[PDB]
Amino acid sequence: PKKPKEPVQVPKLLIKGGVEVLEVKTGVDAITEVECFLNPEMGDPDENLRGFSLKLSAENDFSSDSPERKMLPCYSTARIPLPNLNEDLTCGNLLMWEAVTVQTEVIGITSMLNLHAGSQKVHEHGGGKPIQGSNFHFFAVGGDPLEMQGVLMNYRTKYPDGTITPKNPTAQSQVMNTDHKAYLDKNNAYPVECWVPDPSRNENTRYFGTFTGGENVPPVLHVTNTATTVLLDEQGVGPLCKADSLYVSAADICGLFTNSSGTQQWRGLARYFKIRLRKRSVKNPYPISFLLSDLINRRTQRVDGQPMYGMESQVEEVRVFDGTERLPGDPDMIRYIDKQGQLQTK
Amino acid sequence: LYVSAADICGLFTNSSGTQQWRGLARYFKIRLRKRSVKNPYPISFLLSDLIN
Repeated sequence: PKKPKEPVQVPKLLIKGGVEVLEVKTGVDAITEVECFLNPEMGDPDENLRGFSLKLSAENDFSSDSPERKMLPCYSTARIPLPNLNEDLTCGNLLMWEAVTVQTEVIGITSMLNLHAGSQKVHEHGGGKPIQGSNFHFFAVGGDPLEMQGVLMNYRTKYPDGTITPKNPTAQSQVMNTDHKAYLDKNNAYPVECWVPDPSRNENTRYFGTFTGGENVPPVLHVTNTATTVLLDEQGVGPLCKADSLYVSAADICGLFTNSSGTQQWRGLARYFKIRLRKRSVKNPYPISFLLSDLINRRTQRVDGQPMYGMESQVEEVRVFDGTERLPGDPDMIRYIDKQGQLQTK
Repeated sequence: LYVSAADICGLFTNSSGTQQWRGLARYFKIRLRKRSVKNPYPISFLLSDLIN
């Protein structure tokens, strides 16, 4: 009996399991894979009807429009801790966790086929109406929280107080405005109709999203566990994790669902992720005089002196003697440095 | 150096029968010395705390 052909080398599994697996001492070329889902927070009108919105307000004033908090979709957010790379690099190099490859896939797509779920009757003796209308899908992977832009419409609407809205809207806020920024740090309070990602600031995340508005369009879903969405930039780095944290934020609205009396309401589903990780060799950016800067300022007493910084200074004149030279036939001269060279006026 | 101790040494008894607890002091003696180790936290981990 001849021996078989010798097999093909693959990367070696070392530990599978729960969340307590990340605490393993590995070598340098370690790679991990983290499978995680997020809940959709569509509003939850009671405890019994999880994952929906409440019945919609049909027509209010353009001025006295006052919704309630139980009927707004919101962005779902979460934070994954990571363990330290407590390592031994020379000349101030560090090691931080990079998130190379994402792969998203919507969970629960065939719940919408259930037509006998209390819809309004579509014709004489027919079945139930499926979910159709404006869909929305949005997810984001990065080492920093999703810094997002303020945009709303109809600024004269009075939000309820469970939500976080842009502060002090004007008529100018309905287009690109600067003074309506916020971070994303609180689940089920950031409404979908009031925030979009800021294209200016996020050097560290990657957001993907698409939108289709309509009275009645079919929601198209697409499920495949061989798709692979790449997260590299032009230079070759993904999201770095500055602090040991990994911020994943996502939100999904599938469409409009009609109840038994004929009221449209919203529908959300969950979302799956699979972030692959790796160790990058980065360098230190900040100066050496930083640790001490804070260490002294949390031990020495606070002094309420007579001030010496800013437009209320009481220093008259400062001089910096450095090096030597010949006698200047004028002692009342003034010498300084303009932008790069040594200049001297009268 | 965290030194902690607890001593309960029986039951003193009163005159009308009401018992109550009693304990006493505890001496200690420690013979310290100077032990070598290796640095557990290099300044990298010391640096990451400020960002956090």
